[PDB]
Amino acid sequence: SELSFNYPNFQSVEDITFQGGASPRNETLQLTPTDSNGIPIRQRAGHAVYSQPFQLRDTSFYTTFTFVIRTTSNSPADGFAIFIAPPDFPVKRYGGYLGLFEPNTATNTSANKVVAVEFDTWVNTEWKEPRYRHIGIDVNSIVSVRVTRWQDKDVFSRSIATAHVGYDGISKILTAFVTYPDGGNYVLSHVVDLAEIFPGDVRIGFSGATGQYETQYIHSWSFSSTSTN
Amino acid sequence: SELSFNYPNFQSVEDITFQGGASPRNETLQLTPTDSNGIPIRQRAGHAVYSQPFQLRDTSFYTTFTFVIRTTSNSPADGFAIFIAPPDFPVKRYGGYLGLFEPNTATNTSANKVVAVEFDTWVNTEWKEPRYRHIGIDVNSIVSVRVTRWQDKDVFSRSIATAHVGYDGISKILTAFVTYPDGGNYVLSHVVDLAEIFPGDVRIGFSGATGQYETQYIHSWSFSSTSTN
Ligand SMILES: CC(=O)N[C@@H]1[C@@H](O)[C@@H](O)[C@@H](CO)O[C@@H]1O
Ligand SMILES: CC(=O)N[C@@H]1[C@@H](O)[C@@H](O)[C@@H](CO)O[C@H]1O
Ligand SMILES: [Ca+2]
Ligand SMILES: [Ca+2]
Ligand SMILES: [Ca+2]
Ligand SMILES: [Ca+2]
Repeated sequence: SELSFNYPNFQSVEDITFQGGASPRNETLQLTPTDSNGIPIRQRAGHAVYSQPFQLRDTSFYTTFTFVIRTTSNSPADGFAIFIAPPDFPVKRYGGYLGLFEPNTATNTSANKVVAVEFDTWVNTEWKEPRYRHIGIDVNSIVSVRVTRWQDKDVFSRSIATAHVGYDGISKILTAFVTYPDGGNYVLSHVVDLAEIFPGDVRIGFSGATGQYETQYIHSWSFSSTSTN
Repeated sequence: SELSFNYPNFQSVEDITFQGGASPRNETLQLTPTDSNGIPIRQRAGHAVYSQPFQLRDTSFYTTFTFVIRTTSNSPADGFAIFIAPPDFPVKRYGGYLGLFEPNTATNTSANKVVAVEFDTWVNTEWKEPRYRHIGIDVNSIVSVRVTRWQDKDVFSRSIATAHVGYDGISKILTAFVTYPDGGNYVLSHVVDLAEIFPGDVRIGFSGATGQYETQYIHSWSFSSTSTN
């Protein structure tokens, strides 16, 4: 279906739903909470989602957002993701599950209905993933289907970074481009039929989780979808 | 192989190779020439290409540029493309061939070695293309393999638009995202093994052609390529 929205900053959160530990702070979406001294709270997850559902049948889409990861140590955890899921999709487990999965079913593709691009600051040995920080595409599992190294220089830059995520509904390809100013650029593409996974309604949004020594902030976000008929 | 470059504008055109009717103008790359009255010169093609060749084996890349199409009537032609080809690729035919193909072989995939994302302002009936203006991915042929409608409101906007083109060397997928400020967004992705098409060196750059009543300008451009080992 056709849907467009645009938040050049989050001085407005008019259409945004906040769940779990996520909140509007400093004209951004703050995905996980901080205490009254500004310290990241461990073992929390939160979602900030566009409130209105849409459909993916015969649809392409483009979305872009800017974000900052603020770390207070060289061992931050756990990262955040942009995700698509059904509209009743709740905030799930904190830690390495990134608020997107339940421990009992995290790697079971038949038990999950969620597609995400993840920015993973913490190397987990509880399931298969790279030995370094990484950006990944996730289809129904915490074990990414396509993954690439995320350079520490970019991770710790404190820069406002940009992501572009698009879906070509004809070729059934999900793509992410991630860029840092005067820094690294990242490209991941993966063939996945989103309409098959999601034959009804979906909502798009962000999920972050701790972990430790890390807060994740979205600073802007826009989106457009169009019919491929 | 690994190559990066960055032109925040074209105050300098050092390491750009120009051919045909393309030249440096007012801190831009002007793809096709204008006459002493400022009027687009009909039936001209030009290339502006980065000078340093690179290799595609086990390589991913990201490129972005901004551009303007200047039309002087409601019947502009022909458009421009970003393209990859061997480094001795010459300027080819003007008009709907976009500077990229010769008439006798333009639709014969075995007779060409060029891949492009094209911005096509002129619907040609001399071969198969859509009945409206369109953005396309071309693989060895002027008949695009993937095409999407390009809205006339964007075409004629006179805005500074942005393109992002990426290649995922693991999945072998070329993707374009094109964006207009308060305008349309476009997404195309296609599977193509660029290292198989181009076993040796290649350059990346632009090709524009007239046509009539149109000049194409590139205002900024950056590129990075990284190994997939
Ligand atoms: C499985 C799991 O969530 N593991 C988490 C890991 O993701 C990270 O948050 C870590 C920081 O001390 O704490 C746990 O080990
Ligand atoms: C095959 C070919 O190039 N056809 C051109 C067309 O692309 C456009 O330039 C037009 C402008 O009037 O003239 C036609 O002759
Ligand atoms: Ca991961
Ligand atoms: Ca992890
Ligand atoms: Ca065309
Ligand atoms: Ca044409």
